[PDB]
Amino acid sequence: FLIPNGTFFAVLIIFLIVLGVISKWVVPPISKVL
Amino acid sequence: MEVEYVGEYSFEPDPETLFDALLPRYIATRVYAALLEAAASES
Amino acid sequence: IHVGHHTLVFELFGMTFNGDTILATAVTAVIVIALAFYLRAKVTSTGVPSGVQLFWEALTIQMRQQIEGSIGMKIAPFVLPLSVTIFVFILISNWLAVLPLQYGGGAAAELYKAPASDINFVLALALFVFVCYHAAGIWRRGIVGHPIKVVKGHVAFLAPINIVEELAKPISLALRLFGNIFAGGILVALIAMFPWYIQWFPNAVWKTFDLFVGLIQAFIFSLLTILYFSQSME
Amino acid sequence: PNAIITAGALIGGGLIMGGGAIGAGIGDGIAGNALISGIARQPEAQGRLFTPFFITVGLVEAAYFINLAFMALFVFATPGL
Amino acid sequence: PNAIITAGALIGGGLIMGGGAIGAGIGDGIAGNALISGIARQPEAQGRLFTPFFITVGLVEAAYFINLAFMALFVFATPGL
Amino acid sequence: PNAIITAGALIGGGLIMGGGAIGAGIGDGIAGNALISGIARQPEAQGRLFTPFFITVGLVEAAYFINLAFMALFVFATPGL
Amino acid sequence: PNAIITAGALIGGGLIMGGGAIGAGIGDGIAGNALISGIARQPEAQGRLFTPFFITVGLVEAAYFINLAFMALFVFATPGL
Amino acid sequence: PNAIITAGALIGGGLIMGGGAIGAGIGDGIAGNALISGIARQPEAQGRLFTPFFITVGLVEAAYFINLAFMALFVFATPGL
Amino acid sequence: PNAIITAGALIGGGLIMGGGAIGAGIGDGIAGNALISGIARQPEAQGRLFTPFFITVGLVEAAYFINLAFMALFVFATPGL
Amino acid sequence: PNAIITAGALIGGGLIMGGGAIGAGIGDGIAGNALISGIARQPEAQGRLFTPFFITVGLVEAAYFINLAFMALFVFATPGL
Amino acid sequence: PNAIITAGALIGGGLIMGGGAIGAGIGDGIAGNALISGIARQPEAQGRLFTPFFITVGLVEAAYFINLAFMALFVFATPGL
Amino acid sequence: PNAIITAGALIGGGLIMGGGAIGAGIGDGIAGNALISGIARQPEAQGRLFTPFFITVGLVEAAYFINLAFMALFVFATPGL
Amino acid sequence: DLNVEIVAVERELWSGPATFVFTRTTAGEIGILPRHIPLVAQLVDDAMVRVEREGEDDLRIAVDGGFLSVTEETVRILVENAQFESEIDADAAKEDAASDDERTAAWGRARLRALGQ
Amino acid sequence: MSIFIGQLIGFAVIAFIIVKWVVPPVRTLMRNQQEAVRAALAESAEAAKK
Ligand SMILES: COc1cc([C@](O)(CCN(C)C)[C@@H](c2cc3cc(Br)ccc3nc2OC)c2cc(OC)nc(OC)c2OC)cc(OC)n1
Ligand SMILES: COc1cc([C@](O)(CCN(C)C)[C@@H](c2cc3cc(Br)ccc3nc2OC)c2cc(OC)nc(OC)c2OC)cc(OC)n1
Ligand SMILES: COc1cc([C@](O)(CCN(C)C)[C@@H](c2cc3cc(Br)ccc3nc2OC)c2cc(OC)nc(OC)c2OC)cc(OC)n1
Ligand SMILES: COc1cc([C@](O)(CCN(C)C)[C@@H](c2cc3cc(Br)ccc3nc2OC)c2cc(OC)nc(OC)c2OC)cc(OC)n1
Ligand SMILES: COc1cc([C@](O)(CCN(C)C)[C@@H](c2cc3cc(Br)ccc3nc2OC)c2cc(OC)nc(OC)c2OC)cc(OC)n1
Ligand SMILES: COc1cc([C@](O)(CCN(C)C)[C@@H](c2cc3cc(Br)ccc3nc2OC)c2cc(OC)nc(OC)c2OC)cc(OC)n1
Ligand SMILES: COc1cc([C@](O)(CCN(C)C)[C@@H](c2cc3cc(Br)ccc3nc2OC)c2cc(OC)nc(OC)c2OC)cc(OC)n1
Repeated sequence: FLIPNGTFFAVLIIFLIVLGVISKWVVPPISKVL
Repeated sequence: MEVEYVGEYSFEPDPETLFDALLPRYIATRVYAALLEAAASES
Repeated sequence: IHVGHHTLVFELFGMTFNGDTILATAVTAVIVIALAFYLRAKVTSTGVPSGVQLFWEALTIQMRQQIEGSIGMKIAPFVLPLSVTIFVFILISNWLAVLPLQYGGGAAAELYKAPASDINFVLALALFVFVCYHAAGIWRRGIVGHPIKVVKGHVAFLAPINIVEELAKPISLALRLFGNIFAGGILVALIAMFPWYIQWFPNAVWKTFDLFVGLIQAFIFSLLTILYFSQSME
Repeated sequence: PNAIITAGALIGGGLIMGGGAIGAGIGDGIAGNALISGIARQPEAQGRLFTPFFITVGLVEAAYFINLAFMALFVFATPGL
Repeated sequence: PNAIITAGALIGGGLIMGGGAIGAGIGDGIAGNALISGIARQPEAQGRLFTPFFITVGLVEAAYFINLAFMALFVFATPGL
Repeated sequence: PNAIITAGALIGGGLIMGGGAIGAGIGDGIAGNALISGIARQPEAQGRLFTPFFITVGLVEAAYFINLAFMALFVFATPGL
Repeated sequence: PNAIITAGALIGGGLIMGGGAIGAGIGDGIAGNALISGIARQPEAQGRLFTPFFITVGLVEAAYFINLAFMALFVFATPGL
Repeated sequence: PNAIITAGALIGGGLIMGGGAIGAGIGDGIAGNALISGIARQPEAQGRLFTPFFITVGLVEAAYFINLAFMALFVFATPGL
Repeated sequence: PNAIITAGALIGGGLIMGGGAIGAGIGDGIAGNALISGIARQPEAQGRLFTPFFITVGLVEAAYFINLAFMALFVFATPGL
Repeated sequence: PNAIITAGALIGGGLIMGGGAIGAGIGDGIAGNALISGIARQPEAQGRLFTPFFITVGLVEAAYFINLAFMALFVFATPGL
Repeated sequence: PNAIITAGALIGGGLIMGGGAIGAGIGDGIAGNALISGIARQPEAQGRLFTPFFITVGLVEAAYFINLAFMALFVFATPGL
Repeated sequence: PNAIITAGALIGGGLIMGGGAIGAGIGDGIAGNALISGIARQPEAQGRLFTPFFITVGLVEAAYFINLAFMALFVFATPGL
Repeated sequence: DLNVEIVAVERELWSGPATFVFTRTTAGEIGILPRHIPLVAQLVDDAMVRVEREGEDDLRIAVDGGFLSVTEETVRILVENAQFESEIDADAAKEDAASDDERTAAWGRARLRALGQ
Repeated sequence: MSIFIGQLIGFAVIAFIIVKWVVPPVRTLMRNQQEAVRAALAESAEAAKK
């Protein structure tokens, strides 16, 4: 169960999406509120 | 004050806080000496 | 206790994917995206901030303070989004496990298993952070300069130790997150072996404290990401 | 033959968790002792002490949870069997 | 075969609980030493000292709990049985 | 068969008591060290210094008791016997 | 036969005494460290400090005796015999 | 015969990982206790204290993972198998 | 049958003295640390520091002695042999 | 015959590295605690404090190395095979 | 039969030496830490400090020696053979 | 017979070196902690502090050395074999 | 024996040798007896000093803002204001202790402690 | 079935605990913060008017 799997990429991709959204939807808005 | 260096202990609770708490006392005692000496000169 | 056996497993592009872990990661991603969108719609500079605005503001302020105190924000503007997204992702992933999404087969099955309980999720996050701050170090030092500083570290004659510590940065950063959540997945399973009339007590206390444990793990993972960035950039 | 390997794996996993628990408990106690002493000396320092604290804890917990993970490998997916 | 695995599981659970007791007891002692010293130094900080304390106690007692769970796995639900 | 299980259970209970005794003794010693130092530094603190103490001891005595219980299960009610 | 049970009981009781000795020695040494430091920093408080001291030494030396009560149970009675 | 080899290798790897966990956790706790105390006394020293700290932890972690690197060699390679 | 019990008794006595020596050494070191530090800080109180010292050592050396005695009982008068 | 010999060698090497890991980790943590405390109390002293530090870590990490070496002798060149 | 007793005696003597070494090293380190600190803060006091120190090291090196004796009794004059 | 004695000797030597490494590492860490603290507090003490330190280290490493020797005796000149 | 000198800012209050001295430093109580290591310590705002005079009875002194110093030749107690135990007025000290001002309340409670209330 | 009922009782306990002891402090922090920011914007507006 410690051996990685394809889900690795399937997770990374998803994380990147969040990293993108928070990079602009929350980075921008939050910085603006600040 | 100028820090004077000349050629040639334990502390509670540390040296830095004690030094900070003592310097005002040094100022007070030197002002007290000044006032006493001014009273003597006045007399 | 039947450790492992990821459900919804499928195969694509000639490689296997744990369907349940992907589903949990997608659920966490959509929760985080909903929070981000609700902030974006209701982000007010002049008005009274909403609940999500306060949450995002506090998280961003904490991460920005960490960056300021470790490596200047001018040098590391790109690490604040990384820290914030990491923190929210892990926090939501861990906290969504607190919901009663488990049932009995006759072994105990769980509709939503925390994605960090899977090695792929934590390894992906750790390796992404690893590549990210190593690339940041390369950018701020150079392709050849950065490896030399990494090997040398702060003490040259400890060169091998550094080379281990460096490789220890991702591994620990992954496994520290893995075992903490993986372990939980077992306890809830173990506590499931109890009958319903006494199962609620150990389960209740364990998950009540697991809320704080997951919060602390997300905070630690983000904090160590920021610290590794500050180390590798200068 | 599998019984002996299983018993050895159980003993090894017990050793792993015993060492991990000793290290986690004692290191966390020491770090929290530093935290409590700092908050006693400077009660206004609490906010700034959670960063170096959870860093320390973050290190200590690793030595535990890594070990925990490997015990599972010892116990549920015994390397030899 | 079952006897060997059960004996190994008992020894492993004994190791788990011994390590957990050592870690929890010593970490609790260290954290409470910090708490007692702070409340001696700053009685008015008593309440302010109970936040970093229960967090530290929360960190060690979590580990202990996990240990107590895994022993219950070794002893009553021997995984390799 | 039962002989092997009983021997393993006895070894496990011995380990449980060893760890519980180490943790209890050392944690109680540390907490008592804090208490004695606090009372030495100032007498009037004694009354308050016993609240954090009995808390810490309560955490350190609980663990021992838990171990004290589980050996009673290991030897008198050996699971898997 | 029960010879294996007797050997396991002897090993378990040896573990009990080893852990009890470690815990008692270290914990009461820590308590005595506190007592000696308090008397050195305030030689007039000796008798005072003997109240908390003998409390913690009461907790530290109790754990030993309890362990002493169980090793005797292990090797002389061997409950699982 | 390989069953005894695997059981011994598993017990040895468990000992390796338990010792590594104990050492790493306790040493990291001690170093982080120093770090937290120094930051509490002088917050501005934070960045100054992380240079030596991460050297010391850098050694401590290296004691852990190196041991881990050997545990793999015990369980996955099992020299003498 | 007596060989197994004898080996178990030897291992148990080894554990007994291992724990006794660990406790004795560490507790004596801690008490001596207290004594040396107090004599350095308050040399005139050297005599008053020996009553709380030999008491503490008297406890520690007791814990060792008892253990030693039982080790003899384990090796020369092996119960259940 | 060789199977038992090398299984015992594996357990002994595991003990060697467990002790080496515990000693190295805890000693390095203690020396690092000293170094961090010295740098925090005397910011300008850092360059000096690395000579006493690496001497300390020199003696500590030396022991570990020896243990590691001997494990190889235990593991890859086991005596008495 | 003699082989089993010899192996058990070797394990027990190894336990005795491990415990004696741990106790001696840690207690000597603690006493020497006291001595080094006292001589650092009181350069002219080292003479007086060597009186309690050698007393402490007397109680520490003594225990080790006793262990060193009995291990020989375990290894060369195995009581049970 | 020979195999059992050799395996027991290997385990005993592993215990010897594990305990010796624990003691050496932790004692060196504590002695070097005192040395580093003294040198940080007292620069000119650096020359005077290396005499007590070398004594303390001398008492610590000696124990390690002794253990090492006996471990060799266990594994290269296994008594009773 | 110890050469104990209590030096108020305005005058040298008392300079009698004694066998033992005791007072509450900011870090807790402290007892000084011959050949103690050199020390400097701020006393708590309400500290009191016991001096165990060899011949006569004990000497209990209320001290305000004291600083204790230890050196191989002497034990100094530098003081802003001090009063021996015999001159303390219990009612006045009680009235002062009720004041909200930190300094006056501290002085009053120190006078009470020296008085042995 | 039984596992679900037991875990659901446990989750009810968790919800009660957080609502009674964890929710109040977090709500107080949010009200102090959000409410305080509202008050500050108000003050700024009044000052601009002044
Ligand atoms: C006789 O009393 C106990 C106490 C326990 C504890 O484990 C503490 C033991 N320790 C001090 C050595 C305890 C506990 C658990 C924690 C779990 C996490 Br995650 C984080 C912090 C914790 N802190 C804890 O105490 C501070 C605990 C466990 C539990 O399990 C169903 N139910 C509880 O009721 C709410 C409970 O609190 C009393 C267990 C037990 O069983 C043998 N008997
Ligand atoms: C000599 O007498 C004893 C005492 C005990 C204790 O365990 C303490 C031992 N220790 C000092 C090493 C003790 C105890 C239990 C605690 C449990 C929790 Br959770 C939290 C704090 C505790 N504090 C405790 O003492 C402060 C205890 C246990 C118990 O078990 C049925 N019944 C008790 O009667 C209420 C009891 O109190 C006397 C056990 C024992 O058994 C052989 N003999
Ligand atoms: C991949 O990194 C390492 C490092 C080591 C060390 O043992 C330290 C381990 N520790 C930090 C837990 C390390 C070492 C050895 C020392 C020997 C003496 Br005597 C005194 C001080 C020492 N300090 C040391 O580091 C502080 C070491 C070992 C070695 O082996 C041939 N070669 C070295 O030089 C090339 C070497 O130095 C870097 C071991 C190892 O094995 C897997 N991997
Ligand atoms: C080589 O010398 C020794 C010394 C011992 C001691 O145990 C000390 C062990 N330590 C150093 C770890 C020692 C001892 C015992 C005490 C018992 C109690 Br209760 C309280 C205090 C004690 N203090 C002790 O030393 C101060 C001892 C034991 C004993 O056994 C019949 N007879 C003694 O009288 C001659 C004796 O000396 C008073 C044992 C021993 O055995 C091989 N060889
Ligand atoms: C050298 O002689 C001894 C002494 C003991 C002690 O255990 C202390 C050992 N330790 C110092 C390592 C001791 C004891 C017991 C306590 C129990 C509780 Br609960 C709380 C505090 C205690 N404090 C204790 O001493 C401080 C003890 C036990 C006992 O049982 C048969 N009878 C006693 O009276 C005859 C007795 O002396 C009061 C045991 C023993 O074993 C052969 N030999
Ligand atoms: C660096 O590599 C080493 C070092 C050693 C030491 O043991 C120290 C190990 N430690 C630091 C963990 C070392 C030693 C022995 C001492 C004995 C007494 Br009694 C008192 C003090 C001692 N201090 C010692 O160093 C501080 C030693 C032993 C020895 O034996 C063959 N020959 C030596 O001369 C060359 C020697 O000095 C280098 C052993 C070894 O072998 C595998 N490899
Ligand atoms: C040459 O290196 C050594 C030293 C020892 C010691 O045990 C100290 C070990 N330490 C570091 C843990 C040492 C010793 C014994 C003491 C016994 C009592 Br009771 C009280 C105090 C003691 N203090 C001791 O040293 C201060 C010792 C024992 C001994 O036995 C035959 N012969 C010695 O004379 C050559 C001897 O040196 C005085 C053992 C050893 O084993 C081969 N090699």
